[PDB]
Amino acid sequence: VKPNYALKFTLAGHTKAVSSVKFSPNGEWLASSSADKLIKIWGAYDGKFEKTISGHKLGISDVAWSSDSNLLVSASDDKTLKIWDVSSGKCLKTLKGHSNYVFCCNFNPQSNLIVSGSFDESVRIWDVKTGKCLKTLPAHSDPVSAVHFNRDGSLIVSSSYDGLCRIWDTASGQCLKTLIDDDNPPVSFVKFSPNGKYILAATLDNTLKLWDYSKGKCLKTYTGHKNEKYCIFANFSVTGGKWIVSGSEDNLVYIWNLQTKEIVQKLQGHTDVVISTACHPTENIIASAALENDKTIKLWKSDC
Amino acid sequence: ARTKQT
Repeated sequence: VKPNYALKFTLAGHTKAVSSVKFSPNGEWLASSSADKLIKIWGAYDGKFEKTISGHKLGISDVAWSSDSNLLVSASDDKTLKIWDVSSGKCLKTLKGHSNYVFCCNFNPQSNLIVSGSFDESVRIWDVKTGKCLKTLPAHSDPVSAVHFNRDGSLIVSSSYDGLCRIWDTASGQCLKTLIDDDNPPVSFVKFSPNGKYILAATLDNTLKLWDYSKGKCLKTYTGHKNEKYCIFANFSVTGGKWIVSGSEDNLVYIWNLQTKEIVQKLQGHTDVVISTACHPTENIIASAALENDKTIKLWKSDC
Repeated sequence: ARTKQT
C-alpha cells in the first residue's frame, strides 16, 4: 500500500555538498561523489565508511558502477572522467576530451563502454579498456544533464537544459528520437525504466514525467515536490512496491505511487536540498544525499 | 558541479 522508510544511518565524511550516490549492482556498497573532489565507499547495510578515492582536481558531479561492481567511473569539473578500481582505489584511466565540466556518466550493461555528458553540450562514448573516446555526439545546444543506457546497452538517452530528451543508437551514434514536450523547460534528469520501455524525465518546473519511448507519449506526471534549480536524480523503486523516488529542493525525499501518481511518503531529516537518491537493487533501502548546509548521506529502510 | 545552481 504505502512504504514506511525509516532512517537507519547518517553518513558523515564529505567536507562539501554531496552530488551523487549509487548502490553497487551486487548491493554490497554505496558510492558517493561530492564537490570536495572525493569519492567515498560505504557499507550498504551497516553504513560503515570503507575508503576514500581521490585524484580529481575539481568537484565531482556523478559516479557510476560497472556491472561486476569492480569499477567506478566519475565525472568532474576538471573536464575529465576517471575509471577507478574499487578494491585498490587506483585511477586506472583518465578520460580526456570534453572541453568543459563533465556532469553525468554511466557504464553499459556489458561495461565495455562508458557514456558521458558535459557542459560542452556533447555526449561521448568511451572504450573502458583503452580509455579512448569512440564517438562524440553533437547531442544538444546546452549543457547535458544526464546520460543512461537502456537494459541491453543498445540505446542511450540524454537530457539537456536545451529542453530536449534524445534517444541515440549506441552502435552508430545516430539519433533515433527527440522528445519535444510542448513548452520546453530545462530537462534536468533522465533515465530508462528497468524494462527499457519507458523514460523517466525531470524538468526544472517542479515536474517528473514518465514517457512511453516507442510511442513518444507522456503516461504519468508526478508533482508536489520542489525542483527548479538543481539536477536532482530520480529513481524507479522496484524491490517492494513500485514507486518513483526523487529528492527535492525543500530538503525532503519524495516517494510516489508509480501508477496512481500519489505521494505515498515524504522523508524528513536532511537540512539542505536532497540532490541525489538511489534505490537498492534487492532490498527496500534508499540512500539520499544533500547539499552544502547538510553534506551527509542518509540510509533509509522500509518493510515494502 | 551539480551542487551549484546553473
